[PDB]
Amino acid sequence: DSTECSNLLLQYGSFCTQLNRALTGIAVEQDKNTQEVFAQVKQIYKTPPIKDFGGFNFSQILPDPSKPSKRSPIEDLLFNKVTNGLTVLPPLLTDEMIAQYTSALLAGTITSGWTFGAGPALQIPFPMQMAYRFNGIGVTQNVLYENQKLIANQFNSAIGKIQDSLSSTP
Amino acid sequence: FCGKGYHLMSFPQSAPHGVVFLHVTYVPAQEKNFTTAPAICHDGKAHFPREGVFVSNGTHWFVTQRNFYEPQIITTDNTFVSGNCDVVIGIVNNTVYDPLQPELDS
Amino acid sequence: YTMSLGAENSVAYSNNSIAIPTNFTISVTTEILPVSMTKTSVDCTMYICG
Ligand SMILES: *[C@@H]1O[C@H](CO)[C@@H](O[C@@H]2O[C@H](CO)[C@@H](O)[C@H](O)[C@H]2NC(C)=O)[C@H](O)[C@H]1NC(C)=O
Ligand SMILES: *[C@@H]1O[C@H](CO)[C@@H](O[C@@H]2O[C@H](CO)[C@@H](O)[C@H](O)[C@H]2NC(C)=O)[C@H](O)[C@H]1NC(C)=O
Ligand SMILES: *[C@@H]1O[C@H](CO)[C@@H](O[C@@H]2O[C@H](CO)[C@@H](O)[C@H](O)[C@H]2NC(C)=O)[C@H](O)[C@H]1NC(C)=O
Ligand SMILES: *[C@@H]1O[C@H](CO)[C@@H](O[C@@H]2O[C@H](CO)[C@@H](O)[C@H](O)[C@H]2NC(C)=O)[C@H](O)[C@H]1NC(C)=O
Ligand SMILES: *[C@@H]1O[C@H](CO)[C@@H](O[C@@H]2O[C@H](CO)[C@@H](O)[C@H](O)[C@H]2NC(C)=O)[C@H](O)[C@H]1NC(C)=O
Ligand SMILES: *[C@@H]1O[C@H](CO)[C@@H](O)[C@H](O)[C@H]1NC(C)=O
Repeated sequence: DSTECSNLLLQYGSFCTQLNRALTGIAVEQDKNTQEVFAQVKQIYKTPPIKDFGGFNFSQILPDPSKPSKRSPIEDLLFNKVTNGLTVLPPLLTDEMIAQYTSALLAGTITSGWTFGAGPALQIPFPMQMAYRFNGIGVTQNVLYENQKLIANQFNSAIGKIQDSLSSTP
Repeated sequence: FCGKGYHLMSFPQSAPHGVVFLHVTYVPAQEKNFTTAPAICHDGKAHFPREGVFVSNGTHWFVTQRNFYEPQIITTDNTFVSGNCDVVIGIVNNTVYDPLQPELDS
Repeated sequence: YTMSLGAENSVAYSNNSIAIPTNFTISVTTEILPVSMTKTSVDCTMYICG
């Protein structure tokens, strides 16, 4: 609040304008980064009420209806595990809207595979989608269909191990 | 990476201090519902599409390419046999045509 | 107002139904990327002292 200090500071020119402009550029760049990463779909996709995906369990990654934050158990664990003229500007996208974007992406990739990323979301059964992914890596569809229960069990076990590993590693 | 949709090709254009890429991409449109199955059960054998997907318009079963609707008759030439019908969950019963059958029939 | 993230779309998922495209659109999109800047050189002695 010193007037004499500000009068002497005016002798140095537009340094303050440069610093404010650089900080403003960084601040808008952070919002642009969040838009680029999370806002890649213009449709908010939702999962069907019946979670019949041929044995595949997505409860640890889909949003929990019981939680007010509408986050997944994994996302909730992730948020729990992260802890004089200065101002902190809030982010343009809040955490619930970012979670909503991730939920839309999860619903699109579960119910439609890769179709929603290239155009309209085309529904496909999840085992058939997994078979398509198997064909992408050079394994025949029959292998997926014959061992579907084993593949679903392995996927569920791996997702649980991911949650345990995140909860158990500082 | 090269536009929204399935990328076909791209064109470069010079710009002042920059480049403009015209990305020509393929976007699917006018989608239609069909009833689908993982495999076709015929003669105690499970048939799976070589490159397409089994679809049904309500009464008849066909095999089509995944990114464009082009129904074709389910034959031995566009399907492959692996195992019986007891393992695959959701296998349906339909006939599988054989192109060689009229040749020895005549 | 509070922003709307996107138009709502519920995909009609079921265990035995698929959606197959019957047509296509050839879409051309623009992507602008900067390549270079203006090449500037400053005579340090002339700038500071003339
Ligand atoms: C999917 O996985 C979740 C989590 O493993 C299962 O939820 C469990 O259900 C059992 C039995 O109902 C409970 O004893 C556990 O406490 C539940 N776990 C959690 C984290 O809630 C769920 O049953 C699985 N299957 C489906 C169809 O959702
Ligand atoms: C599903 O497609 C098949 C093949 O186009 C349809 O079968 C044809 O139906 C027409 C209408 O009566 C007949 O004139 C053709 O001779 C049929 N073809 C064959 C090979 O049988 C079938 O009707 C379609 N089903 C529905 C519900 O539209
Ligand atoms: C598809 O065809 C198979 C084989 O014809 C059917 O399996 C038969 O089902 C009957 C009644 O359930 C049994 O008595 C036979 O012994 C079964 N045969 C075999 C080889 O398993 C099957 O039920 C048919 N499915 C549909 C939906 O029509
Ligand atoms: C495929 O079938 C589904 C279910 O019959 C259609 O989804 C319905 O679309 C209408 C019109 O928008 C909605 O009012 C219903 O609520 C939808 N139902 C469900 C369960 O989502 C879908 O539109 C059909 N697709 C095509 C291309 O005809
Ligand atoms: C596929 O979509 C194209 C549009 O790109 C359709 O072409 C149009 O057809 C209508 C009706 O015949 C004409 O009035 C338009 O002028 C056509 N547009 C162009 C750009 O040619 C085409 O008919 C559609 N095909 C199917 C099978 O639905
Ligand atoms: C789909 O689920 C129904 C029960 O709602 C079941 O009767 C049917 O066999 C299932 N089909 C497949 C292909 O899993």
